[PDB]
Amino acid sequence: MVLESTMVCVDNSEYMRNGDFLPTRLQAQQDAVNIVCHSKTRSNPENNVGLITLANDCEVLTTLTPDTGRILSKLHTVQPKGKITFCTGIRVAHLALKHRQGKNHKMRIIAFVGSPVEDNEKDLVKLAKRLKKEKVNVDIINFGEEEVNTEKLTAFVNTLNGKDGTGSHLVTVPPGPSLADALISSPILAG
Amino acid sequence: VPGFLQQSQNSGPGQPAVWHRLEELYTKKLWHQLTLQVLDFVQDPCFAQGDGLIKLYENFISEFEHRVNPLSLVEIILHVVRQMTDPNVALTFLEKTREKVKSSDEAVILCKTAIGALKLNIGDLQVTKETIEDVEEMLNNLPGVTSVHSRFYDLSSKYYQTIGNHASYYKDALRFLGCVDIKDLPVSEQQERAFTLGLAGLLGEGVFNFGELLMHPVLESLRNTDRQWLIDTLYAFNSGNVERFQTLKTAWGQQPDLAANEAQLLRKIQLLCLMEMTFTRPANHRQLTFEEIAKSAKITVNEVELLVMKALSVGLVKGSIDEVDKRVHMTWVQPRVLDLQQIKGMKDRLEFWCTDVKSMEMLVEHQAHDILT
Amino acid sequence: AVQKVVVHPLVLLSVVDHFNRIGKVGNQKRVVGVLLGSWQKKVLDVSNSFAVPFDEDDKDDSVWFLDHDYLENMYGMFKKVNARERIVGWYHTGPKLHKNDIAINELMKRYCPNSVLVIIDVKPKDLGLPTEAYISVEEVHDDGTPTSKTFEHVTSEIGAEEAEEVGVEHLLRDIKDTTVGTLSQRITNQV
Repeated sequence: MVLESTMVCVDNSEYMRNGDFLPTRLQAQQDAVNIVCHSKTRSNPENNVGLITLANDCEVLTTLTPDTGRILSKLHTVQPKGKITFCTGIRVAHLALKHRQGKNHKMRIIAFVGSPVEDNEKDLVKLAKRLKKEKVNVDIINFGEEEVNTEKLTAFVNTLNGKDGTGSHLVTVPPGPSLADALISSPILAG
Repeated sequence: VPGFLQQSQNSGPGQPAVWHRLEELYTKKLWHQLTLQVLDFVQDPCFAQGDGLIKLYENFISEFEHRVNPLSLVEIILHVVRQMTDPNVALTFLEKTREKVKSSDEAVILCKTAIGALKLNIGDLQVTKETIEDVEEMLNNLPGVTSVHSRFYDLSSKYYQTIGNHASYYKDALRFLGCVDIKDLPVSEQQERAFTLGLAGLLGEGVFNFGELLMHPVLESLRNTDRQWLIDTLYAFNSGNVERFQTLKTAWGQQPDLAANEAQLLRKIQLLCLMEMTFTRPANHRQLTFEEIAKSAKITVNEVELLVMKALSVGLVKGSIDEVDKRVHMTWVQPRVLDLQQIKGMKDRLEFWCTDVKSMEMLVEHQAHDILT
Repeated sequence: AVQKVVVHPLVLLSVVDHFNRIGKVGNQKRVVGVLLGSWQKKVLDVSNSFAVPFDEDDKDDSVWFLDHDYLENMYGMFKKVNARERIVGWYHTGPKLHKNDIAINELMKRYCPNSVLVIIDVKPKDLGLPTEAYISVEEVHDDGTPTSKTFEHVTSEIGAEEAEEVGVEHLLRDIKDTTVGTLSQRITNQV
């Protein structure tokens, strides 16, 4: 297995509540946290995958811990109403991942975004070259829907890393008739 | 049911600029921008026929959508009420949609404030107190919505118009003035509300420091195009007596609800003249003669005693008034609201205090200097 | 409606040795910790506390770190040494406040009837009083906004409980009880 502290965010903002694929998108984000947390449950029993939110604050609810079931109880009523922010999750994950173990793991991030998120072009290019300077490879995911011709997360993919990069890629999601395991199955390959 | 909007699709000219998109929204099956399409059918001037038919599909939303907050469902029944023009079926329908559409958010407050908003057809004072009171029973936790606090103002202001507390319109108008601070509608309607705000806070009296928040911008920007002496009579109760034409122009121009307690208004010119006369002169002779009182307070010698015993009932000044010399004695008072020129020129008391108690501290210590020991 | 507490500077010497930790661990300049204790009356006494490994971003200052490896199992320890001395609040240095103080208070407010952010003094040169308390307040305004929570000045002192002077008044070796009216009064006049 490849050494990283893959950080998962919950897309608990205002645009993960409709009934377009399944009658819920909580199933999409919730079973995606399920598959990634069971992958880091089976993968190595020394990781640290808890939670981070983007809605209005970065509330670290439980410990960034090896176990997962308390966090999988917290995914129930994840409360998707709030302000989505792509900038604060990666930054508080960077300091939380500087609050790590005897460090067996590097820094990886998946950021569930279901909105045309609020982050300047200067903000994304500074975040992305700070992760160049701070040695982080991020697997960038879109759930829900994002506005066509995406600007923020795709350019974070663009300027994210180098000198062993190969993490930064983005799947765009349309709001069509499909299913939720086919909205995690399109980003389960390449985050 | 797709055929329902296949037949109810065309709703005007240029209205299919959102209905040719609506015939693909539900194929995309989405409900965020379809909640916003309810809000946009509110935004575009619909004369209540697409919602008044799609209400059975709103029941269908409650059936098999079962995720979206019933914000738009309360919106859509209070926008079908233009087709309806009858609230008595809408009330049971709305509490039906309260108990059958689930969410984690604060829904009882939006439901009971919508019932308060469409309660105006009931003949109030019978159900208002109960469920309008239930709203603030469920307001303590988190008023994060705060348009529910605006509708709470509106039911509380029709509840003010349920007669009984005639300067609760001032505190309730603070609830209006801070329901949403940006006034989010044009100037004219709410500057007539500022007109009648001045009136409905003026004439009734539960408040006693009535000339207080006149400095607040969202009301004075409304007043700048009002009649040009309502501002000035509010200043005649802000400054407090010395605008004789204005503390009389309340008896000249503004006639409705005036003559019942303009005697109490001219009681408050005297209550406010007390704090005037003992504040604006900082100096002594705080055993003031009754003479300025009986001259400028439009009161008589036999009524200065009532003028200050009613102020003992008020409780902002509690003088030990002389009655062998008939002198109206000044004790402690409730001073002002704002003297920004004296907030700047209080240095002659503050820096006075600072450097002079400092210097006399240095002098006491300087005379007891070398017993430092 | 809280006036004063009783303060043992013993765990303020724990503030001192965590002020020794932060001078040699890293980028954390200020001493932020967690204040145990027990509401007894409007007067109160404190017997123990602890000091969180805390970081705080200079960018978007609402970035706290209060580990539950460091809270829950250390709370088990502090519960095992005594059931009485449980949580009562927390503490950070400076005199003023940083921004995240309100959320750090509301984190451990779920454990306590009134969690207190006693702002503490490590390098005392002040003109007024030492460390001072703040209680949970709902004062909101006369305007009627959503409910204010910025914890207002609901004061405190440094009270003295009992004996401890086996240590303390042997550790004096300098000071004297002034038979009041023997330039003690002009020490007070000066101050």
